[PDB]
Amino acid sequence: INRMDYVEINIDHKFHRHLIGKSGANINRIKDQYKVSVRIPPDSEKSNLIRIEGDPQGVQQAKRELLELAS
Repeated sequence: INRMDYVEINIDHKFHRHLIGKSGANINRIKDQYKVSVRIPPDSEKSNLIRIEGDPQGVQQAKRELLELAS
């Protein structure tokens, strides 16, 4: 019960690098701000897809927040 909720955002453009910033930082901003687990998967070819997983609404909030703001 409770487990951990996850979701993948269909990304493509240079979102990862932009998000991770220098060497990955934003991933922590949300992971802490939204108490979620946002991770940027490297090595891409055709399409991109970030992995987001948390528990409370935070995971779904940060998820949609990225797909929209993608800050």
